[PDB]
Amino acid sequence: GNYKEAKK
Amino acid sequence: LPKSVDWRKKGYVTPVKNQKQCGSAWAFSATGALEGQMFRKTGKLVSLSEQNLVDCSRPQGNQGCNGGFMARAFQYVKENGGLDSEESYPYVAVDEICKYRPENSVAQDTGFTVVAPGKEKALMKAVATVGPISVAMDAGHSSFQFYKSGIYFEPDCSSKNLDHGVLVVGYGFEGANSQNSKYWLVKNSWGPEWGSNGYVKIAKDKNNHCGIATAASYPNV
Ligand SMILES: [Cl-]
Repeated sequence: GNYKEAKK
Repeated sequence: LPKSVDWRKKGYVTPVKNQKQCGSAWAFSATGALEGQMFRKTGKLVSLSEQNLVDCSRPQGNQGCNGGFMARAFQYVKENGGLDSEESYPYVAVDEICKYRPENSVAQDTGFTVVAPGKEKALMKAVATVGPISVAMDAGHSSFQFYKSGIYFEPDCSSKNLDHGVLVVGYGFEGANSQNSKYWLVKNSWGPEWGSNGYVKIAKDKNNHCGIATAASYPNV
């Protein structure tokens, strides 16, 4: 789970 | 599970691509996983369109060249009914008008499966039984930018604050002993000139290094 940052 | 896995050797992986100056790594990670699952289903390796995902998946919560998430991309392909080929919908590294064409679709998915968060053994079971797996990682370091060879290990890596999507295409180990000097085989989207022909070996079973098993998933085809 990782919505802290978008995966640019 | 096998001591090592390398899906590139079985025809599941397209040549390395380059996102250039666009924050679309999430789109390349998603197309890489869908390319592997479509090949597992049909025996045909077809390069898929990242630009279709950049231009069309804002409703699902992606932001094109400003970032996005692989699970939101697999959601778009499910809701949309298809995804165009790379050849038919070329990559230009800028946000453009959605030009999805159903007649050019070469892939579909019914949703996706998530790997248990933070579990490197669950990720190892998915890589071994399914094919390449989308994963997020902490790539925010000059050690990664200038990585060239060997097992990558960065003390300053985070397992929870991740900024880049990549594709785990296998795992392996150095030497005779399969239980030490382990690594994840990771395909990047910075071109074949970056890293080791566009790939990087990330330390494996070293406490989820750089977050590789924190937010892993794959499409259901
Ligand atoms: Cl995701």
